[PDB]
Amino acid sequence: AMGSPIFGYSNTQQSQRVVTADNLMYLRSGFAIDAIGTTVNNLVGGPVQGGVLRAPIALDQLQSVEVTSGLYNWGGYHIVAIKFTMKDGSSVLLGSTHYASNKKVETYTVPQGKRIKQINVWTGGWLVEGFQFVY
Repeated sequence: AMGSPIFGYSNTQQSQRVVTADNLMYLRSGFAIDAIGTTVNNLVGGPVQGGVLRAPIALDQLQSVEVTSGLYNWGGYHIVAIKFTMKDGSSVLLGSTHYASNKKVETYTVPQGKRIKQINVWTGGWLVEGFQFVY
């Protein structure tokens, strides 16, 4: 009712970012998810120097998410891919499903009438291990 569940894992360090009036979610990704934020300057995760910045997600138009996490081929357990499906049916896939094993796929629909106001991000300083929407 008050937020999404925690996708992925929650054993690393949680930071919190406020969604702006643009209602945008920014990510750095490559073979996995490196960082998550709400501006190009406040991303939480690995260092800018670690993946590369992608186009942001319009949270006001986000319908559902499909989050792939598992044993990363280069070590540990992290979120390796997120697929964002928008209200109009189009989707975008950031990260990759192909460089991890023992994989879990989490699906969740953004409830009707909710605005995503904060994003919680769990990161160990290298990759993203979990994230959560707050309404």
